[PDB]
Order: sequence, then C-alpha cells, then structure tokens
Amino acid sequence: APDWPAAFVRRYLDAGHWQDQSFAEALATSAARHPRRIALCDDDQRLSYADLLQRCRRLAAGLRQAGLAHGDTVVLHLPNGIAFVETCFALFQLGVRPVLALPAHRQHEISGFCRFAEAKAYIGAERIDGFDPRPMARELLASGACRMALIHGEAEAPLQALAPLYQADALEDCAARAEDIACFQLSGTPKLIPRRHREYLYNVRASAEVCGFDEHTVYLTGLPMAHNFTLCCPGVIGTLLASGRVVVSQRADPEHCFALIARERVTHTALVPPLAMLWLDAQESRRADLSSLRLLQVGGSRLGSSAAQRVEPVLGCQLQQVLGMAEGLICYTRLDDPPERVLHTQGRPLSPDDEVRVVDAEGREVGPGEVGELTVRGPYTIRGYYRLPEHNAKAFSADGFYRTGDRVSRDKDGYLVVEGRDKDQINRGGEKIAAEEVENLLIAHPQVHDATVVAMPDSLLGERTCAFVIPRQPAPSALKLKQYLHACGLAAFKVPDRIELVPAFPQTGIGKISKKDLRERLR
Ligand SMILES: Nc1ncnc2c1ncn2[C@@H]1O[C@H](COS(=O)(=O)NC(=O)c2ccccc2O)[C@@H](O)[C@H]1O
Repeated sequence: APDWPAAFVRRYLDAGHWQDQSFAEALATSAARHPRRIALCDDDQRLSYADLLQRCRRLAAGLRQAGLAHGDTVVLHLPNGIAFVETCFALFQLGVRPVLALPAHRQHEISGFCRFAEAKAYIGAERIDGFDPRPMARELLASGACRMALIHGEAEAPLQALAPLYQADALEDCAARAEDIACFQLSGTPKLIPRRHREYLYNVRASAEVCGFDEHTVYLTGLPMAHNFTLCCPGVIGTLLASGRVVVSQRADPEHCFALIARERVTHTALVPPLAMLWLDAQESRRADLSSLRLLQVGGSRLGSSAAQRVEPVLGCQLQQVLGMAEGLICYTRLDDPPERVLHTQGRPLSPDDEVRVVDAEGREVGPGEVGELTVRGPYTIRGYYRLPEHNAKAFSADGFYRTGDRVSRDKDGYLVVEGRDKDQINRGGEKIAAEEVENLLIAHPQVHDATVVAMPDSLLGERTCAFVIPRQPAPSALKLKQYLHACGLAAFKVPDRIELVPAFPQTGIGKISKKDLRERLR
C-alpha cells in the first residue's frame, strides 16, 4: 500500500483538499443536517437519514460481535440495494475495509479477492445478477479463502445470515482515521485499489460541486453501486453527503428505469455509452414522463458526438461526459460548458492539483492536440496498487505518475479527448485509423443502434479493420453501410474491411464493450 510523499500530503492539506473526517463521520454529519429526509428508496422500503444511520450503527455492532475488527478486510459482493449502503457504512465505522466486488464477478474473481486481501469474510446475497453465490460461498469457506460468509437472505449453514446482526444495539464509536484505507476499489483478475478516506472524500465532495448536487438531487443508480462512477463521481455517496435521495435499481433497461424516473422524480443518473444508447432508442417506453431528469452523466467509454447530440432533444436533460478511472483522475465537462466541449470531449480534470502528462512511446511529452498515453498524478490518484510492488514498478513512473494505458489528446483549454486504449489502436498498412471516428459515423446512421471497430490480423497490411454493428430494423447490409460511409466523406482506407451485423456485443462487468473479446473472436 504505497502512500503520497510528504510534500504532496502537505500541499493537499494546505490546499484544503484533504479534510479530517472519515466516511462514517461524513454520513453522520449529513444525517444530522436532515434526519427525517428520505435518503434511500427501493421498491418498497424508504429510509430516512436517521434510520439509515441507526441501522448502520446496529449492523456495525453486529459485525463486530461476529469477529470483524479494525484493519480487517472483507469481500463485499452485493446487488444494488439498501443492504449495500448499510453494509458499506457499517464497515467504514468499524475500520473494516471492503473489497468492492462487482455483481458480474464470479468464483475466479471472488476467490482471488478473498485470498489476495486475506479477507476475514465474504458478504453476499441469496442472489446477484442472476447468479446464486451460495455454493461458491461454501467452497470459499471449505478452501480457506475466507473465514466467514455472511448472506443477506436465506442460506444453509455453514453460511451465516446477515439480517440478525441488525438486531444489535447501535455502536456509537468510530474506529476509522481519515488517513486510513477506507476500501479497496477494483481496476477495470482486477487489481486492488487502496482508497483512503480523506482523498476519496475529496473525490466525492468536489465531484458533487462540479455536478451541482444539492438537497434536491434524486440520484438513480444506473450502474453497479460498487463501481467508482456510481459510488463517488459523485454517485451514491455524493448524493448522501449532499443530503439528496438515492433511488436504487438492479436494472438499467429503459422500460424499468423510465418508469422509476416517473415514479420517484429522478433528477440525476450515470450510464456507460451502451446503456445510454438503449435509452436514446427506447420507443414506447419514452411515453414515460422524464420531465424530472436534469443531468445524464455518461462515461466509462467514449460517447460519440452523434449519440451525445441526441441526449437533450430526446431526454430533455443536460449531458455531462465523464472520463474516469478507479485509480484516480476524473475529468468532467462542466454544467456551463458550450456544446463543442460537451459533444466532443470527455471533460477536464476535477482538481486544480491533478497533474496530467500526455507522452509518446519514449516518455516525451507530445505537442498540443497530439495523441499520446495519458499519465497523471494528483490528490486522489493512488501511488500504487495494494501489495503489488512488482506490477507497481511498471504501472507508475519514478516520479509517481500513473500510466493509464489510454490514448488521449488535449484541446486548447485543457479538455481531454479519448481515442481509446493503447491496445485498441489500428494500423492498416502503415495508415493509422481512429476507431472512434468510424464508430461515430456509423452510429449516426438511422438503422444503426451501436457500432464498434477493431483490428484483425492480415498478412499483407498487418492489420485490417472489422466493424461490429447492432442494427435496428430494417437492418442495412454491410455493403449499404460501406456506401453510407463513402457518402459521408470518410477516407477510403478508413472504411472497414469487414462489417459484421450482430444483435449484441460482448460486455465487461459494468456494461462496456469488450474489444478484447471481439479481437480474440476474429483470430
Ligand atoms: N469518457 C471515457 N471515454 C473513453 N474512455 C473512458 C472514459 N471513461 C473511462 N474510460 C476508460 O475506462 C478506464 C477506467 O475504467 S474504470 O476503472 O472502470 N472507471 C471508469 O470507467 C470511471 C468512469 C467514470 C467515473 C469514474 C470511473 O472510475 C479508463 O482508463 C479508460 O480506459
């Protein structure tokens, strides 16, 4: 667990970025401001700030009685829900660090997380993302992967029930210091990202300012709450610390979510592009009343200008583009930015002390507007992954810059434009091709729902291109789309060598497209 050198600590405290409260103290402060206001809602249950705080304290007492102590680690694998929030904040109070596993994670990942972190417990549910994790949890215990397995819901011994632990008398003490690790986030087997209370609260508080969160923010969880976008950018925690209300959802389909928005008067949410595409193309479901919606954050992957330009007309809300990473840096377009920035950039950095360097293969800083590897250090960017000295020696420069693996350029005013991952690059007979440019043209096509362009081996040109396209009916042929690209003025060498009409793309844990999976499919 590498830390910030002393010069940086001192400057981030002097700047006022790092304050002296833990997550638990911060929620308690917010609760005290508005104790009866509804803080969380699910399909039936609604908790006031004061009821949430008390339940968290009661769960904390129960977890302590069950053996969880300050400095312990747990693997937290729960669907979106009230239990996720309660359990997180109870662990924050106790100084117990949760590994924030995603709903899509399975035994390979879960086992690795328990083992690598030496978790005392796995905390899970009777069901998650269509998966029954209780067999796995039994094997975790049988193999020594963790000591204990708590299940919210029904489960057979040797698994233990989480609900009885809420019956304890409320623990009133906090064991967490602002400089301690609060939780382990996960890289997008995922690496463990040690996030500390004071820096990750800076992340939350400043994001909430930039995104205009306030007492009236009604935040819908469009993504897994474990994920950093959903949790802190500004996320669920930004909503709670602004004294807003969080509306939980275990699904992001526009059918369900549009009705929730109407029911709860949702004002804010966050999505990855593929989900935003579904919301933009939702047909009869758009009969819903979405008048309450004020801000749609889109991030995780680039939202091209063809799609971005449809957000305000179709949904009636402002768009914000978010370039983010669990390791640190967040860039945001700002709520008062002109369209040219919101449609065509992925934001500018959150903190004045975020230090960004775009560098070529040699480590040279590129010229302005030129494309290079994004690297960065700053007041909420880690200095290394948890207990990973050998990987850390490659992933961080000697002066402490995190090497993101993304290819970006910068515009005149500091805004980042993401070309994609280093591994997404296409070189077609020595001509370079920016997938995003071709993807954005195809996505503008009226019978194209989404598109993704990747590299395939070729003996003569080294690489050719293949575009995967989800049609909307009536679906165009590959030949019609090649002609449509031509009529748009796309350079000939950039027209995909191959276009695959398909109903869906493989997806990552939170819904991003897996170009790795596509590129392994081709070869
Ligand atoms: N607007 C964008 N345009 C192009 N690419 C983007 C991108 N936003 C992310 N990426 C890619 O996603 C990696 C990080 O992924 S992440 O840890 O899961 N966390 C997130 O995505 C995340 C998103 C929002 C807020 C907090 C977060 O933590 C990045 O290095 C980069 O490759």
